[PDB]
Amino acid sequence: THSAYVYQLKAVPDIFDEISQRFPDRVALIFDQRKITYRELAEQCSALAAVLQNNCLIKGDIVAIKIERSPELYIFMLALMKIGAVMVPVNSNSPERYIGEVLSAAGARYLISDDVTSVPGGAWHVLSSRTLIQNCTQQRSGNYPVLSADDPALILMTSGSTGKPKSVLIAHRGIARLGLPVPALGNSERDCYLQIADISFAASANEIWMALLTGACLTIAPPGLPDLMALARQIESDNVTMLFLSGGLFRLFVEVSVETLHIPDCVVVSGDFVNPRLFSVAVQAGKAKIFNGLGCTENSAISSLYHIQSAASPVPVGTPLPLVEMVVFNERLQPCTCGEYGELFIAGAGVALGYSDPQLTAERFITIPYQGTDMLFYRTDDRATYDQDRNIVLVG
Ligand SMILES: Nc1ncnc2c1ncn2[C@@H]1O[C@H](CNS(=O)(=O)NC(=O)c2cccc(O)c2)[C@@H](O)[C@H]1O
Ligand SMILES: [Br-]
Ligand SMILES: [Cl-]
Ligand SMILES: [Cl-]
Ligand SMILES: [Cl-]
Repeated sequence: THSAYVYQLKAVPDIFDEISQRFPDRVALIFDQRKITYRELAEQCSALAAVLQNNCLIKGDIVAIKIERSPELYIFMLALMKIGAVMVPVNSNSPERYIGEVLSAAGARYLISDDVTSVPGGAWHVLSSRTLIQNCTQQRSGNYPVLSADDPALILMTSGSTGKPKSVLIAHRGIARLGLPVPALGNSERDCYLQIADISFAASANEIWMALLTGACLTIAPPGLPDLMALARQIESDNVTMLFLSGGLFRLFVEVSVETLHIPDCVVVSGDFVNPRLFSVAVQAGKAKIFNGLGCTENSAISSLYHIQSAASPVPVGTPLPLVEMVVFNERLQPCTCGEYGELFIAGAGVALGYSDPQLTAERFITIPYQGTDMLFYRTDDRATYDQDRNIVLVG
C-alpha cells in the first residue's frame, strides 16, 4: 500500500518495506567507507527480526538499546519496530548510574548492548547485539504483527522547564510522519542526512527517520563526542544535503568554520534559543538555507521550521511540518491574536501517547475544540505569540 491520502500513516516497518521495495538500489546507510543499500538493509532487518522473535521478544516488550553508532544500530531499530517492541534508546555516553535509572524508569525488560561488560545490572536481562547479529540466517520468514500508526514505538526521557523528569511514550505515527516530504526543505530520496544526534534524544529521529523513510541516505557519524574536523570531511565526502544541528554544534561551526554549513542545501538548528547574530553570520556566509527549528520530545521529532532570510526579538520558529498543527492559546484556551501572548500547544501526528505518569499526562495532553475538530493538544509550557505573517515566535 502506497496511499496518496497524506493523513493516512502506516506503522514504521510498513513504510520502510514500501521504501525499500521502491528504492532497493539506493544507498541507505554509510559508516566510514562501508555502504549498505535499501535492499541489503531490508534483508538484514528481516533476518534480525526473525532472530529477535525466536528469542521470545514480542510486540509490547520494553527493549532498551545501548549500541554505539554503527550500521548495526539502525538494523536493530528497524527490527525492533518490525516486531512491535518498544525501544528505549540509551545514551552510550552516560554514566552507568544514570542508565540504570533510565531503564528502571522505562520498565525495560531487556537491554541489547554492544558491550555487555559496561552495562548496569538490574531486573533487565542483558542481550549481546554482537551475538544476535551473528545468528542471523538467510531465512527471514516470520509471522509478524499487524501494527498500526498508534502502537507505541519508543520511550524517550525528557525534563520540564523546572527540571522535573518525564518518560514519554512515542507512537509509530510520530516518527512515521517524517516520511512525508517537508515542503520547506524540499527533501526527497536524493538527499543525504548526517546521524550525529544521540539516539536517546528525540532530535535523532530527524536524522534517522527522515532519511530511511524517504529513500534518502543516512551517513553515520563516528561514535563518541563530536570531532568537527571529521564531521566537516564527512559532510563533504558523503555529500550531506540536509544537516540537522543542535545549538552547540551550530554555534561552534559558526565560530570555527562557517563555510562548512554551506556545503549542504539546508541547515536546521533546533533545541533552544539561538543568538540571532549567529544566524546572521551563517546566512551571510553562503547560499545554504538556514532554519530555526522547533521540536519537543512530546511531539516525537522536529515540528516547525522558519527559514531565515534577512536582518529585520528571538527568531520565529515558523510554520509546522506536515500533519502538525501549532496554536498559541491564551489563558482561556482561545487562539491568540497577532501580538497577544499565550502558550504554544501542538497537535497532530507527532503528539506522544502520553507520559508514564497518568496525572501529568492529563495535565499536559488536553483536548480542545479547534477549527471544527476536538483536537488533542500537547501543552508545551513555551510562552509564545504570532508575528505579522502568522509565524510563531517563542518568547521565553
Ligand atoms: N528552535 C527553538 N527555539 C527556542 N526554544 C526551543 C527551540 N527548540 C526547542 N526549544 C525548547 O526546548 C523544549 C523541548 N526540548 S526537548 O529536549 O524535549 N526536544 C527537542 O529539543 C527536539 C525534539 C525533536 C526534534 C528536535 O530537532 C529537537 C521546547 O519546549 C522549547 O522550550
Ligand atoms: Br547561542
Ligand atoms: Cl532503486
Ligand atoms: Cl557510574
Ligand atoms: Cl513520566
